[PDB]
Amino acid sequence: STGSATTTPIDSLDDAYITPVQIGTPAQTLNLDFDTGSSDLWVFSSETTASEVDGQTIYTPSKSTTAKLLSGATWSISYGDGSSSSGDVYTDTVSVGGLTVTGQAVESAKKVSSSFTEDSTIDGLLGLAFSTLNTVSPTQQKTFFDNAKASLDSPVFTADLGYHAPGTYNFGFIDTTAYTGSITYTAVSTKQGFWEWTSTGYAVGSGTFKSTSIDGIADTGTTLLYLPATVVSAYWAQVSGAKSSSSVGGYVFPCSATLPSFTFGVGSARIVIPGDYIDFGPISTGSSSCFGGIQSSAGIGINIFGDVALKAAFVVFNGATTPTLGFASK
Repeated sequence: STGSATTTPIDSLDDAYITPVQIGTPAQTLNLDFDTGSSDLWVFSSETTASEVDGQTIYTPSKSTTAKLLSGATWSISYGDGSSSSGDVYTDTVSVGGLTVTGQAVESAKKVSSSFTEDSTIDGLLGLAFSTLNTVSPTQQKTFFDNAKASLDSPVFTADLGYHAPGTYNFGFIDTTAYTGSITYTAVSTKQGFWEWTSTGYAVGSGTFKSTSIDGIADTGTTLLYLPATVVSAYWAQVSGAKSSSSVGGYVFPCSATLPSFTFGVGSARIVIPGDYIDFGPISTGSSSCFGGIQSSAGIGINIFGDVALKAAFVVFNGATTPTLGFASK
C-alpha cells in the first residue's frame, strides 16, 4: 500500500505545516502537525478542557463506531519549545492520504498548554520519530508509520515541504518526479529515538565549504534551523546589522537586508537553503527588526535540522531494518 497527502503551511511564515488525517468511523478529519521529532499521535478532543479549546477541530470518540478506550492508558508529553499536553488513549482507524491503519493509538488530550490553545490551525500532532519515544503508559504505543510499515510497498516515508506553498508527505514510495539529481543517503542513529544524522559541513552564501561534522536531527516539527554557535555566528556575520538579542531570544537582522544562502552537506552532496527561507519577518508587528531562521542550538543540547533546512530538500525517511535518511535537491 501507499499514501499521499498534501501538507500546507499554517501561516505566511511557514511556522508549521498541517496535513489532513481521517480518524474514526465515519471519518473525522483533523489537521495534524506531522512531527518527525516526536512519537505521539495526539488530538484535541471532546475530552479537552473546554477553556483550552479555541477554534480547533476536535475528535469525538463517542461518535466513532471503531473507537475503543485503551483501558488504563495515559500519556503526557513536553516539547522542546516548552509546550505540553496530556490525556487518555483510544484505538481507532486512522488514514493519511489513502493509507489506512486499524488499531492506531489516538491520544486524546484532556489538557493542552497555552501555545496549543492559541494556535487554532493545529488540531494535534502525528509523531513520526521512533516508537521508543512514545509517551503512553503503562504500555508504550507505536507510531502511525511503525503500524503501517509492514503493509507499505517500501518501508519509507518522504517529506517534501514547500516554501510559502503546499508540499507533500508520501508513505510507501519515492516519487522520482519530486526531486532533481540523485538522493544521497546518510547513516542514522536511533539511540535517542530521533532521525539523528551527521552533516558533513556548511557554507555561507558563495563562501567556501567548511568540512566539519554536525550531528543533528531531521525534525519536521521544529520551524527553524538550530546549529552550533560557531556556525550561526559565521552566518550572521555576513548580514550587516545582524545581532544576537537576548531580549528577543535569538539573532535578529534589519528587515531591509538581503540574506545570503546557507548550504549544508549530506555526504559529498550539498543542499542549498536560499536566503529568503531564513527570513521570519518582523519580531513584532510593524517592526523593522526581523527574526532569523538560523539560530544557535547552544543550550538545546542537540542540533536541529528543522523546516528551514528540510524544505530546501526532498527528504527520505527510510525505515528499513537499519534506518537511513536521504536528501535530494528539488
